[PDB]
Amino acid sequence: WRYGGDPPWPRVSPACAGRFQSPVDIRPQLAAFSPALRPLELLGFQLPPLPELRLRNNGHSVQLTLPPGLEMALGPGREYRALQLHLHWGAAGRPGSEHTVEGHRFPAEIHVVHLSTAFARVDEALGRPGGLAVLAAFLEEGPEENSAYEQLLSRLEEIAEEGSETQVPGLDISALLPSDFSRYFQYEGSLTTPPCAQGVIWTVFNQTVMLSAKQLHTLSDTLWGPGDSRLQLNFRATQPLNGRVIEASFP
Amino acid sequence: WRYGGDPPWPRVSPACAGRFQSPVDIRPQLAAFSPALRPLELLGFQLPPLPELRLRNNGHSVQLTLPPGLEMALGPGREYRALQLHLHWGAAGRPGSEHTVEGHRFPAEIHVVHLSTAFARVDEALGRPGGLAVLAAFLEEGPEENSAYEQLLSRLEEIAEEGSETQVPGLDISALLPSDFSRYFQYEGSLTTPPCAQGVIWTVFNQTVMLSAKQLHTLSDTLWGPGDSRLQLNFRATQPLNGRVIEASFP
Ligand SMILES: COC(=O)CCCNC(=O)c1cc(S(N)(=O)=O)c(Cl)cc1SC1CCCCC1
Ligand SMILES: COC(=O)CCCNC(=O)c1cc(S(N)(=O)=O)c(Cl)cc1SC1CCCCC1
Ligand SMILES: [Zn+2]
Ligand SMILES: [Zn+2]
Repeated sequence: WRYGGDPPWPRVSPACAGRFQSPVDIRPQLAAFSPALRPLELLGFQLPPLPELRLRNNGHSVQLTLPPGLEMALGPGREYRALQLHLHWGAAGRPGSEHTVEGHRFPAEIHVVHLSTAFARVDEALGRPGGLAVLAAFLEEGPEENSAYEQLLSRLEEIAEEGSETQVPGLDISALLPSDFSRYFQYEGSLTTPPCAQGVIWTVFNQTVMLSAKQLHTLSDTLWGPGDSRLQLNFRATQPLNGRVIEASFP
Repeated sequence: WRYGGDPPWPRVSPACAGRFQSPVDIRPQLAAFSPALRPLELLGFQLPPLPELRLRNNGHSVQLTLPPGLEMALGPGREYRALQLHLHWGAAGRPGSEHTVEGHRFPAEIHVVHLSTAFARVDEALGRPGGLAVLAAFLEEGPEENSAYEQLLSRLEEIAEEGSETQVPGLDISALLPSDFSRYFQYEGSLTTPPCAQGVIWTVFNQTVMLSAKQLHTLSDTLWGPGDSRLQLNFRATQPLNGRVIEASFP
């Protein structure tokens, strides 16, 4: 499978033709205020420098594999373990976030992919209700170098080639996310890549993460993907809600 | 295991001492309204008179085995199949519902136990989030004989003995439930019997169902449990919410 051509994703995975797919366009005025949505809780996300983590150009994204003991709760009794994070981005003067807001596409988007603690392995969780939870934040331009992101972005040159990887010191993984864990949208969707399995709980933060113009340029670019092609515009088109209601932790 | 058969359930089954157990006290004023909770969809519940259904005294309840094809949705793409329904009840003028509302215990409670269509087997669903969903309705005293409930109560004589069972004509299972499928409380908890597994989605109807005093007396007076004891007060004590917010489908 790849972005921007064949095979059709449903030939790869029938679930890529499901009714309830991600990403979606968030229209905050059609969002449902639910005060049952409490602030997210992250434990164990502040890692020591050793052991190191693996950072990989997989030809679809840059992926950081997370070690055991990163605990995330969507609320009381809704418990997850973090597996990995990866990024979606565009190209020189083209935004490449997956999710959109009132049709606006942000420069880039981070995904932190988690597994329900009721499941030992991802493949057991795929297609199961609440089996996987993703935390999603938009990356936008700010005036400062983002030092947390600099630790990954400063290493993309080393992994320019499709299928290459490097080791990086442990860092504060939660510094890659917005500081505001209270304001977010939540809906039920799918993986945005094959096999596009449904039953995924998507949390999208109100607050965006700020990178320098240079940092956003580094992210788009530096990596190469399938063939002699640049790894850019690695986002799936917006998918219809098809009767789903996005909830919001705020009115 | 037994109801008030001290020693306590946590020895038989230490999941019974989990943080997120059922049942709970519903306090409507503290419930979170989410306009995302849509009306329950129950299709295939209008059963023909043939085939017959197994009705059984298991010494903990009377249980009706439900056939394939009873489809239920809690939301878009969130589907279930009904497996069985069973009742919880009191004694000679002592109420026996499992959920309470602001401390009010109701005379009885019907539970309709469903299996998520993302799970082949109940034993894969036990302990997983949303694996099982129960529809729960309160049984109150009203002036009239309940038609739907007569079909089950009229047959308890035949199975008064722990372990006994009979075939009963098909019936409209949906007729056992309240009027308004748009008005319910919802939270996540556990089986209210051993093994007390967590991840059960509980839906409790706002509106009740009315049975005659003769009918309520029949329910609690006709059946025998373990030992030479009456099958009565077959309900678990109220469990703490521990931070879980109960949701409501209505402002
Ligand atoms: C060698 O090339 C690849 O591995 C491509 C896989 C890219 N997909 C993911 O890493 C991924 C993305 C999401 S997303 N964008 O919806 O947040 C999620 Cl939720 C999970 C995974 S990993 C999954 C994909 C294959 C089946 C099990 C592991
Ligand atoms: C057959 O008698 C027994 O010994 C086991 C106790 C019966 N319990 C249930 O039937 C039961 C009750 C609920 S409840 N009160 O929370 O709604 C639920 Cl959700 C499921 C079951 S059946 C389940 C229990 C053990 C594993 C197989 C199926
Ligand atoms: Zn992603
Ligand atoms: Zn029950």
